[PDB]
Amino acid sequence: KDYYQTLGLARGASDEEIKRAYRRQALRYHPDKNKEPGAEEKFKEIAEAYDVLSDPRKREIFDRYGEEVKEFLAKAKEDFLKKWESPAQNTAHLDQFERIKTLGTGSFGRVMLVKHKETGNHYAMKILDKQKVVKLKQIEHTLNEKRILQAVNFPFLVKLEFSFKDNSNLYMVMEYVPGGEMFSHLRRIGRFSEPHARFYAAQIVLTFEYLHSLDLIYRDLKPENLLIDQQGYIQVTDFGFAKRVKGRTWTLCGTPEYLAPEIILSKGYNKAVDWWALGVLIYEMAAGYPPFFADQPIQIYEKIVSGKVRFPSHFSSDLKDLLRNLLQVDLTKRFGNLKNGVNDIKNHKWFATTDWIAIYQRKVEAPFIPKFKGPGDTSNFDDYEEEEIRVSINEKCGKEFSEF
Amino acid sequence: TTYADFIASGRTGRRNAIHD
Ligand SMILES: Cn1cncc1C1=CN(c2ncnc3[nH]c(=O)[nH]c23)CCS1
Repeated sequence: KDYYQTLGLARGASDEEIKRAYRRQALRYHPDKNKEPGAEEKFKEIAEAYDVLSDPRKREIFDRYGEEVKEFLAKAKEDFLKKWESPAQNTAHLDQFERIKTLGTGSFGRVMLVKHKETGNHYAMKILDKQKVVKLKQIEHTLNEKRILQAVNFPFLVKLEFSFKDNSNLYMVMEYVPGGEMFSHLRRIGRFSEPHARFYAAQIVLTFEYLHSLDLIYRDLKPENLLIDQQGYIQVTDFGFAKRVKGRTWTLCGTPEYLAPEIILSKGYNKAVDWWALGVLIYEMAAGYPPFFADQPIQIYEKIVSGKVRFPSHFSSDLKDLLRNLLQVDLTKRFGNLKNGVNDIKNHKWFATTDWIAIYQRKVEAPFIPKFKGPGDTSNFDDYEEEEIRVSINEKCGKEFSEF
Repeated sequence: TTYADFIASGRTGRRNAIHD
């Protein structure tokens, strides 16, 4: 329980601001003014907060939690910018891999389960047809994805191992995650219980804390892009829409169900759209369906900016209160986008049971560990029509991907 | 429920993105 949040204060508060916030809060919950249930405990909690924050010795080591996060991120930025300025190129060759099964299809190409012929290790190969990517006008999107993936490092991101290109295709070889997409397990289970949803949500929250500190917007949160690893922890895949953005950006991209209002509207937007999408993800995960569905995307768009959300009656009230603050059409009022940023979400009642450090360390017991039947089993993935892999004799689109 | 109206629809499958 954050003491600064208890006294309603800025981490930087003066000692007089602490002594005045303490008198202001204790009045509101003093039993002389408040017999209602829980005022006894909130009065006790306001007492503890003033006792810690006004002793400079207790305040210094309580402040170490935020100082630790600050240092971790400062170092994570230094390591990212190193790889950002010198990205890895041409770190393998197609003939080094045995092609096994298609793991999914797209307008760009496909994803193939493959095996390294020397180490026998298994990998997910994203194959991208150069001509298509030109045809789909997704050239920058494909250079971004490779560039960002090779530079990030965080427990809940997929890991890019090698990348390279031939005369016809782009290749991105990432570590294989056998549990498959969250989408599959969610459609089949129906919905997760709130503690089950909170488990995944907390991982997404920490991952966005990391990405936003690098100035990265993710822009494609949805259950399809969340892989489940053997210990039941999330791996975020698909960075085709991710962009390094210091200020505003303007593109209409992503999945209709998950789009913040200001992406749909012509005005510009910032990384707050990722927190709106987190709201949509928690909703879908706990309800079994998204908060905004309809058959035409413009109908989805109308419901999105409409400002109205219906919650299932099994939604706990803390959960609805978190959701009301994330699915907030007014971005000057949306959680994650305020003075205290991500800590407004981490300090929220719905997360009170969350051990953020244990989650990051992956020490929390997972509520679901997918059916492990071998280091190269594909049961947790759907079945797609195979197709053979063609490579021209003449190099296609040399200039447009010379960077890759 | 809305969950019944959901499986009564077709947006139950994997959602494709829009790149515009
Ligand atoms: C990385 N990985 C490790 N184990 C399994 C995987 C796979 C990831 N998927 C995708 N990843 C990245 N971009 C994509 N565009 C798509 O249309 N599907 C994409 C498909 C499911 S399997």
